[PDB]
Amino acid sequence: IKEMPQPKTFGELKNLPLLNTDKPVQALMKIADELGEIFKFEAPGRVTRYLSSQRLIKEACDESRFDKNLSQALKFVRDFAGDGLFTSWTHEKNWKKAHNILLPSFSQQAMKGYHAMMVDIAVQLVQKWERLNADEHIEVPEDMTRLTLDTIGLCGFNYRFNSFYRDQPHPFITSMVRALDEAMNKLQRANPDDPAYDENKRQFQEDIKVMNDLVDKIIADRKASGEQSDDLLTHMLNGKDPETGEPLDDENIRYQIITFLIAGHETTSGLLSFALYFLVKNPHVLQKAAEEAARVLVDPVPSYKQVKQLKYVGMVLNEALRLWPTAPAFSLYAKEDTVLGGEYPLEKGDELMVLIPQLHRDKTIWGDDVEEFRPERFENPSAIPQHAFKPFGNGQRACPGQQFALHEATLVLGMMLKHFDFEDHTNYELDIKETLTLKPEGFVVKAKSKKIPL
Ligand code: MNH
Ligand SMILES: CCCCCCCCCCCCCCCC(=O)N[C@@H](Cc1ccccc1)C(=O)O
Repeated sequence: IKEMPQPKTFGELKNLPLLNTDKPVQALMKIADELGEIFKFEAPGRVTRYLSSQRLIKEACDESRFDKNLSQALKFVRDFAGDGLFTSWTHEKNWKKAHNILLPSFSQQAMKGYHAMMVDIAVQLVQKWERLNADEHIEVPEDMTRLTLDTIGLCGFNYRFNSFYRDQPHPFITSMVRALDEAMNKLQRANPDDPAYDENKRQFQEDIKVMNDLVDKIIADRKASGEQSDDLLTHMLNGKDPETGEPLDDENIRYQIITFLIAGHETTSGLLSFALYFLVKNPHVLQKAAEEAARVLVDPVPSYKQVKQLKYVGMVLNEALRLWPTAPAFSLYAKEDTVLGGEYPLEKGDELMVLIPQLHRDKTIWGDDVEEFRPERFENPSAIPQHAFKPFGNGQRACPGQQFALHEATLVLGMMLKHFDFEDHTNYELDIKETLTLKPEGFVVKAKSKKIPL
């Protein structure tokens, strides 16, 4: 029975000032690198434990022993995302009800239905880039966010955000990004009700009104047409949970729309951003992915079947998620008193944080080359131990949009590599921006068209 390490303390504030930063996950990664596979983190009237090893995370992922906890982060997001699927407790009635109602939105028949809509946004991306003038660059995260928001708007809610008709971000994006920012900046706050934050509170309320105003328009736009387009919104409004036999109420649908708009695009945006960063910094890997794109995508328009054939683009995406899982943490609580790792006594209700990027750098699982971008690690998926790769969370609270996100990413990266040569013309220094989620900031490239018609 061993005692956990703890990082430096600041008296009465304990460990809290260590999150006094705009890059908390990255600061916690540096702490995990010092203290190893587990550490205690204390704030006034709080303790959590940060897990970094596959040895401890495969236990934490035992659904008989631990359930999804809401971090302070998710508890702050809940102020706008409510009891939607991401910010609900497993024991709230609306969790299982929604989960039951909304999973058929992710059947293979639904995916084949979304494909054509994904191609619609992807073509708008290729055309934007084909239409640039000589020596104009691409703002990569800004453009990936144009695609991913448009794609979830169209696929989920048959709503066009028309992001590629704006040179500024969609107002929804500006309000979402600053909501997630305030959620993150609250974490570090010793004195949250200090009137020096009275502004932040009013800006947070304003940002929630924007997000709800757009929800009103999505719902009005559908109750007008009355479609039943076999999409996410159809099930939200018309699906009965087979357990309770009940449909979702109006208040829960609103939270589900907020939830699917944010979770349905932001992290896929980061994935494509990171995937393109690694490709330009690793030209052998870029060329192998570009060769696959050119050989497989023989038609002006990618087919569902042809996206399924892009194994190497898939491996690029998994490898990008290994190094920078874009939802970089999930929280758990002990269902009962139990012993973690035959070493760490935990009391019932005790919080765990899974530090996904440290997990993904566990040298006892991945070998001593953990920092290198080597998609070939994923050629043979069986060789990856249970619970080593967790970018999509765990068990029944795992990502329901996992196949959607990677189908989108694979389609769009395939089309990107097919149609352009990329140049890291600034020699970009990775700068990872944290809004709870992760994304490269200031990442720009030049794309020389290969002139392949569309
Ligand atoms: C890459 C893209 C991408 C990543 C890295 C991703 C990562 C995650 C992680 C991690 C969790 C678990 C969080 C936790 O607290 O345990 C999760 C839960 C979720 N995510 Mn997905 N997320 C998507 C794409 C992803 N999600 C897409 C696409 C959608 C929707 C179409 C989506 C909607 C969800 C929802 C809803 C949940 C909540 C599931 C539940 O608890 O029932 N998402
Ligand atoms: C529908 C809405 C989708 C939003 C998705 C955003 C969530 C995805 C990742 C969240 C991971 C953030 C990690 C935050 C840093 C952290 O570990 N915070 C922890 C630790 C903490 C301890 C004491 C005081 C404050 C905080 C936390 O929030 O509890």
